[PDB]
Amino acid sequence: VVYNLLSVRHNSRIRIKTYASEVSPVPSVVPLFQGANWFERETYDLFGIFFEGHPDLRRIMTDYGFQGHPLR
Amino acid sequence: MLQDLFNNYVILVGILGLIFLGVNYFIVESPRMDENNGNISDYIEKSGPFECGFSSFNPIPIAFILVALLFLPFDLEVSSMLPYIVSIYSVGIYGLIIFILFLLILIVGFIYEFNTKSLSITTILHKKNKALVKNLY
Amino acid sequence: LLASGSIGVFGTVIVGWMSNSKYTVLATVRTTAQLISYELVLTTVVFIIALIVSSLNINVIIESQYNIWYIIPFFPLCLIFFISALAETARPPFDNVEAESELVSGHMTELSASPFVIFFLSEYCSMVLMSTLTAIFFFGGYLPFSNTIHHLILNLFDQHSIYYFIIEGILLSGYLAIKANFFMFSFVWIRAAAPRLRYDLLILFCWYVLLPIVFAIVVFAPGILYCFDALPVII
Amino acid sequence: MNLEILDLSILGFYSLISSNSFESIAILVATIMPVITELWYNYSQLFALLYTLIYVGAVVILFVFILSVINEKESGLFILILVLLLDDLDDNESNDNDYNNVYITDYADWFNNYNESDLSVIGNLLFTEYALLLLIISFILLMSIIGLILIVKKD
Amino acid sequence: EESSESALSKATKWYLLSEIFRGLYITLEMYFRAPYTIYYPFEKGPVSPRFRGEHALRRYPSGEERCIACKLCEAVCPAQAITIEAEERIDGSRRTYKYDIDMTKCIYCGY
Amino acid sequence: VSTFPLKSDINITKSGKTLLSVGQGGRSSRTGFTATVFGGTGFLGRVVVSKLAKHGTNVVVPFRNDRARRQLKVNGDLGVVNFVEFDIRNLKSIEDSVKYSDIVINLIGTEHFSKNFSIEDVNIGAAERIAKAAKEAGVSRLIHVSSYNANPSSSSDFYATKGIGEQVVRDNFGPDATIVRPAPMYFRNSPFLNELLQIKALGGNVIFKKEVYPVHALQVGEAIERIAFDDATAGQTYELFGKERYSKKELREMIKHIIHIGYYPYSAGFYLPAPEPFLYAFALIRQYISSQPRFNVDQLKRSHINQEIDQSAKTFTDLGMVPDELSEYLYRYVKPHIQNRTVYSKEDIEKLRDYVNTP
Amino acid sequence: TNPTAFAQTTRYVKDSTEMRTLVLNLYRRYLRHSRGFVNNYNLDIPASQVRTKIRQEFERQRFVKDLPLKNVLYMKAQMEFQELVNFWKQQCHVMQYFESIKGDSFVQKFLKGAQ
Amino acid sequence: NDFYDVNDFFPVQVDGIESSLGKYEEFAKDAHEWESWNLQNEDHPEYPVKRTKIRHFTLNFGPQHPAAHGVLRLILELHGEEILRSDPHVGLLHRGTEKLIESKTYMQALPYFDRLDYVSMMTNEQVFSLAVEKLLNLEVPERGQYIRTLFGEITRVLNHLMSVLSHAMDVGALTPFLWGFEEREKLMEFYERVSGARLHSAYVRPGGVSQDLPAGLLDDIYMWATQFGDRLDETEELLTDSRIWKQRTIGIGEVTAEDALNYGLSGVMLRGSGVPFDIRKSQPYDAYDKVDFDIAVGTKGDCYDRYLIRMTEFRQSLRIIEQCCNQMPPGPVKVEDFKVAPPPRALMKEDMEALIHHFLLYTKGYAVPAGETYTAIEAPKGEMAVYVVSDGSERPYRCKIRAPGFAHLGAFDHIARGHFLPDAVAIIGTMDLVFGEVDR
Ligand SMILES: CCCCCCCCCCCCCCCCCC(=O)OC[C@H](COP(=O)(O)OCCN)OC(=O)CCCCCCCCCCCCCCCCC
Ligand SMILES: NC(=O)C1=CN([C@@H]2O[C@H](COP(=O)(O)OP(=O)(O)OC[C@H]3O[C@@H](n4cnc5c(N)ncnc54)[C@H](OP(=O)(O)O)[C@@H]3O)[C@@H](O)[C@H]2O)C=CC1
Ligand SMILES: CCCCCCCCCCCC(=O)OC[C@H](COP(=O)(O)OCC[N+](C)(C)C)OC(=O)CCCCCCCCCCC
Ligand SMILES: CCCCCCCCCCCC(=O)OC[C@H](COP(=O)(O)OCC[N+](C)(C)C)OC(=O)CCCCCCCCCCC
Ligand code: SF4
Ligand code: SF4
Repeated sequence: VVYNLLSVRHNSRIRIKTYASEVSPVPSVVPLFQGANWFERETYDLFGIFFEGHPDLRRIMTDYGFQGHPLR
Repeated sequence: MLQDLFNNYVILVGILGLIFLGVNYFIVESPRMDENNGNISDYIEKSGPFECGFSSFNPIPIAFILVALLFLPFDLEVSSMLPYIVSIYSVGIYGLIIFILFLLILIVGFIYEFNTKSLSITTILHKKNKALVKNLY
Repeated sequence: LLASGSIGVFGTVIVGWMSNSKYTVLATVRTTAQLISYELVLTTVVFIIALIVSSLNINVIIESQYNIWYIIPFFPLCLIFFISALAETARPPFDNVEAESELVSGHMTELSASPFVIFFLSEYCSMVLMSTLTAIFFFGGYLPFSNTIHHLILNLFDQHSIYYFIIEGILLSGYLAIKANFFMFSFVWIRAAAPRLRYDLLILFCWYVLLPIVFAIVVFAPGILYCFDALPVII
Repeated sequence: MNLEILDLSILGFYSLISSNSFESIAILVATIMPVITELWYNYSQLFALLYTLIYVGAVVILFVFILSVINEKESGLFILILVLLLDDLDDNESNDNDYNNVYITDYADWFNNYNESDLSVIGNLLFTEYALLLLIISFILLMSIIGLILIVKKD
Repeated sequence: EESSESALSKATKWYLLSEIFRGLYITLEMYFRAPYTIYYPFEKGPVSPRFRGEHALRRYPSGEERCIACKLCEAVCPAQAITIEAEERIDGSRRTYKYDIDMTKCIYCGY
Repeated sequence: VSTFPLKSDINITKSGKTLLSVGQGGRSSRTGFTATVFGGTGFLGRVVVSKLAKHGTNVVVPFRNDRARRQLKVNGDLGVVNFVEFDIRNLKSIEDSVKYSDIVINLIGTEHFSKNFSIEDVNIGAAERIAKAAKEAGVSRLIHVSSYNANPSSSSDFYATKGIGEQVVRDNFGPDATIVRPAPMYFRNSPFLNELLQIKALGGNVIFKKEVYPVHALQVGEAIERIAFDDATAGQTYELFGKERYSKKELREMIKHIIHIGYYPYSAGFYLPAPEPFLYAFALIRQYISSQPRFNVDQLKRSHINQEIDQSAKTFTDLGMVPDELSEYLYRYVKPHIQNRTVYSKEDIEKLRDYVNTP
Repeated sequence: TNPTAFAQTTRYVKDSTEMRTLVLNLYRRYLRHSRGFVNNYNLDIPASQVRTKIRQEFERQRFVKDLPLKNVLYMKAQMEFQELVNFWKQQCHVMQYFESIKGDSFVQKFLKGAQ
Repeated sequence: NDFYDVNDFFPVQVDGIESSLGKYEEFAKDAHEWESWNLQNEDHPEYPVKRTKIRHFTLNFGPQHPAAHGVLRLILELHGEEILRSDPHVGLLHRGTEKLIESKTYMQALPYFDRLDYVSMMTNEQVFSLAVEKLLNLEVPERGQYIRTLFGEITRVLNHLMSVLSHAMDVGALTPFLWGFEEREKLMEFYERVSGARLHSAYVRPGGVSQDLPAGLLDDIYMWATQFGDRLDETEELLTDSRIWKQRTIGIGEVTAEDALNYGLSGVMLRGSGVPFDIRKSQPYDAYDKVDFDIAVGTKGDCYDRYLIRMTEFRQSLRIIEQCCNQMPPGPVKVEDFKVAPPPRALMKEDMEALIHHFLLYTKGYAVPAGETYTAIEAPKGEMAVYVVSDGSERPYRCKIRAPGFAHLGAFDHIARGHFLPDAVAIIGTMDLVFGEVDR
């Protein structure tokens, strides 16, 4: 799992890398960044990653009742 | 004043109504002729609502209600100006002063509903902002 | 004329009120108030012109404009009449009833084949009518643009033959047609130049702006006429 | 063939069977139209048009306006026709037989050289003779504007 | 209290719809201009030598097919719209006996 | 349907053709056959064409109504469903409908006659000419469809021509021609369940006393599939029908409750009883005034005839398929014409049958 | 921003017993809306079978032992409910869910190509 | 629960209910009929009324709508008319481009980017070229960079003509749409004259552009540029000063700077909120450092501010376009490296090493050194970026595409909260939601 942060303050970009397995959850950054609500919703849809703390996690791209996570 | 010419017009327009409905019913090709898949009745897919494609399943603002409700008092004010129109000369100054008084009392109603802002939709549910205040110890 | 138009208003709101489609039934409560609100403004304007001639006859109003056309003294009423006329026919920029981007075809999103044409024809009978009514109330109706040109043209025909009366009828309807055409042009012209007006700001326009002005004039015209001893009588 | 009877028989048939509020509002419009049309012919053309302008244009479309607000939810052919036929038999509103069977005329005269419409006389008397009736009416209209807002307005 | 316009000037523009009447006037200027419409199919919009359209297999002036069944185009094709089957011709030439383009699968890309 | 319409991937016909199927039986698969469904734009043809094309069997569909055939193509992959314009007064077209085929199906038939065709020309002349041309075109198997009471001795014209139609097929094609005699087929947009749902049914008491046996249109479509793909059914006659006996008068009333339609049914014209000599007269007039197929005189005689089961013929147990009862399928075919939605199961429908007959 | 109807927070449970209470609670929620599922989706079967087939799918996972598998099967358990309630799936999907349907002998599979 | 639901005054103790003929319990078995004997008031705040949980009126602003300029299913939960909650259901245009790129070389993966944002076609393929060239440790020659700036602004003009004018069309102004779309026809002619396709020109590629400009293209970009300034004025005539336009936009869709940075709003829906940030300045790329141009920053964060900023970005594009017409240098348009750029056909048919490289470039592809990148550009919609992961092979291992519209559409609920249905139409137009990018 990779995060890209933008600092409009100092005109800089930083990248956070954090791993995950198929069953191990990852903390949700939605409480900090509201813009990750849909980016986390998309990652689960295409990778099946469990995001702990997300207010509403569901399919966003694939059809309803789509079996399997496509980008695996 | 004769109105037998007017009567024939109203009768013809009444006849024109039956013609518009039935001309469709006699010129459209038979359902068998086009595709036979069914009539409008059985073809419930064709005889249904339009919801842009996806099938789905009035607590209107009180401001809209007061717009319609206040239409009725203001309409009876306008319709009761009709007698003054065709008698403006023969009532003279007396009927003109009465007419102005008839309008002033109704205007005091216009003032009342202008000050309360009754017709404004308002936004009481949302558009809230707050001050972030630190609570140091 | 005002009574007949209000029956048509009842016809419009009935289209959606017998339907369960959400888009079609949406355009009833907003349709009802828009026509209700701008009916007071259209009714009062007609009554001010009728007050200046003291007659509720269409022919008397037209003939009363021989020396002057009511667009010169009552220019603001003509703008108010034309604005109101747009709303009553639901034409843009007062288009929120049948707004394609907002409510698709409005009530007509459930109409097809004959019910669509009859309802579509009604909207354009009103456009022709309300354009003719603006010509009658403010631009003299069938009166000529020039009395001299009218006189010179008719002197080429003999009044003892039916050919004279065809030419006069063609002329007199021609003057009305040219005046009416200018407003059927303006129905289209304003549609190509003004973005659609939001409904909530549309109901407050006729009540908080137009109506006070229209009542202000209806207490103004009798005052000016009385001051100069010019109260009208039907000759 | 006084066809005004057949319009009301249809109207009297649907008043006995109406279920929802759509048909109830239809009985209103189906009653004014015979009232307007029977006033246009015969008695008073002025009050046929006043009724259309004031009832249909003002108070009828208010009913359908609030019906869309209120809600939209949720007999036997022998008894209806039997009732309608029984209702149909006796239609003499008054029992002065001579007054209903003998015709009358009036004689015109030329003494009135200032001929003007009825609405001219009604305005002549309402704005002069009965200016109190006119002024109380604007007072009753004023109370309604206040009365509507106090009943309905929330805050 | 710091508006430069007087009250009457701001209300004359407001009541007489100053910018709307201008907006109408600019639209009416276009009414007396030459439109842009061309009467297709009697006229055609411009084309350039680089334009991509329908596919065609070419020849040499001598008449021999230009394709030597090299299968390059099949390997570039982003949509895999090309199917080539080849072998040595009857006279020894390296020619193709089957060559299809799925014109409903091609993206008209020119690769 | 299922996943494979065949029992084997190699199938040899009467003519020495060896047809090898490829694939798993889905859209991209093939069966090697090539049928020809006549009247595939008809009610039964659409289901029959759909099932054949669903499994990769090329189907030639002769048509005359240009627009009515367009929706047939969705069932097959590219190049599967082919269209041949034809007219039964044209022979060349029919000789091209069956040119490359390996199965010929004949669903052409009528119970009404027209200004250009009579019942004699359609139920007898067309079927004969098809079988004569299908035989000369080297087709291994022919399947024919007739009425449920095919009886050349019937006074009714429909069963007079339908009964003779069976003979002229075997007298033209030969003793291999299969024959199917379905009962009244009920389905979505079916001619049978239509007149039961039609509101203003003039002469209801005259028409609805006729008794029949319901049968699923899909099972008829699936039965025709098993017949074409099996060579052991050649020369056999099938009488397809259901078990439970239903009368239209029972159905027209059981339907009435599902539709949920006091004063109204009598006022709306749901019941329109009629003296028979009038019905023979009005239906007589519409034969030459109406431009559309109306309930004609010959159909009136059929209302005097209940369904007859020719017990010497075969049924669904020969095909190893359980016939489907109208109890479980009546509801889903009246939902188009139909708080909580009222859903009728098999038990709900059977109980509703009891209420209709109870006085 | 606010969540949609019938939404729940995504928390990774750490106790086995805690999950079963959530699992059992969710089961009646499926059962409670069963009649509405038929009404909203216009299903051709009575609500009894709708309640019937819901129960079977819960049992299919009954015997999982490891905890991290338990959560993900519960996280996806809620999501399928939330979509079903809010009418997000179309009628085609729900019909095909409940419209689903002994193996052939060796000769029979051999005869028709097998797998 | 799910299906239904159920004091300001002193709790008053009433005991000993009695009438003149007896006490309550003496007639309590008959008081169910006497409605004046009901002890249960219907105005008490504790009155139990079992009311069903009727769901809020939920309109389906479904795909078949002129407002939905793609395939959108917008679910609006409103009290009356003021919108409480909105649930955008994207994915109706999900085609799995990211899954398909992993099976194709870098040269075949390029056309997948013209099909993300249908209207900003060349800037789409500029961000894939920049990312791959960054991974390839290669730099486009001088003329190539000017061409990508020249068509980086022609594409920006193409986008705003599509976005600003279709936004006005939803609001009601039909005519300004038509005037601008003839400029789009004139600009698409430049797309077709250099590449061969009006829309999906695979012109910009890793290493530069496909072909050189045809003779006389510069003299057509100029002749269009002399007149185009008047075309913007005639658009600003009908909209900028129109009181009906300002009633539809001023005060609608307001966004604070704190909210914009949190939701990652970029491009114009961040400078409307007052933040002066622009990616052509933060990380200048492809000759954007050579030309001189200004940017416009809003102050009210509403739709009218974003309307003004876009109309300024029109005139700043027309200011860059002229400079690229005057500063255009001569030389190669692509890297002089035949191991990443195909050799010219004439050299291919005459030089042996050119034929070898032409062969291996069109079948095997070119290898990209292992690693990863995140390349962002100032797309016309906002900040568009790709996260490409390389594995030393000729096919990208991963390619995540960060579409500006996707991050905007998330913030729709946070902005539309407290607005009416005619106001939602404005907010969608002010976001520039082409749903190819949203549903990549
Ligand atoms: C130019 C002709 C205009 C009228 C066209 C319709 C004519 C049909 C006959 C209705 C009018 C008869 C007058 C009496 C009103 C009866 C209204 C009624 O009961 O419902 C009629 C209509 C159809 O429903 P129906 O099947 O007849 O009744 C059971 C339905 N649950 O239920 C409906 O509401 C469906 C929509 C009908 C809306 C009609 C609105 C009321 C009529 C106003 C226009 C006509 C004014 C009256 C003129 C004739 C007066 C006798
Ligand atoms: N419930 C039922 O439907 C029952 C029907 N049957 C019989 O099954 C057979 C198939 O009928 P069905 O599919 O159910 O419904 P249809 O009556 O609609 O099928 C009739 C078919 O025959 C074609 N047809 C009729 N006349 C001609 C003609 N001159 N030229 C070419 N084609 C013609 C029709 O073509 P086109 O569509 O283009 O007009 C149509 O495809 C019929 O014979 C019917 O009597 C027996 C038991 C039950
Ligand atoms: C005469 C009858 C036809 C016109 C009727 C309507 C009049 C509208 C103008 C008055 C309102 C107002 O506010 O006028 C004043 C305004 C605004 O002035 P400003 O921005 O302060 O000027 C800036 C400073 N100067 C004064 C130094 C220049 O001028 C206008 O916008 C003029 C609009 C003219 C074009 C529209 C007329 C043509 C319409 C179609 C005719 C067939
Ligand atoms: C004394 C002389 C009397 C003159 C009478 C004429 C008055 C006309 C209306 C003026 C008021 C006004 O345009 O008002 C604007 C209103 C409401 O604006 P608001 O909500 O108050 O905000 C603005 C004001 N502020 C900031 C002070 C609060 O909405 C509109 O945009 C209505 C535009 C309607 C245009 C319809 C097309 C015109 C067709 C006719 C020409 C071809
Ligand atoms: S295989 Fe393709 S690229 Fe190669 S020679 Fe033939 S057409 Fe040209
Ligand atoms: S133009 Fe078409 S056939 Fe040629 S490479 Fe591109 S997609 Fe393939």
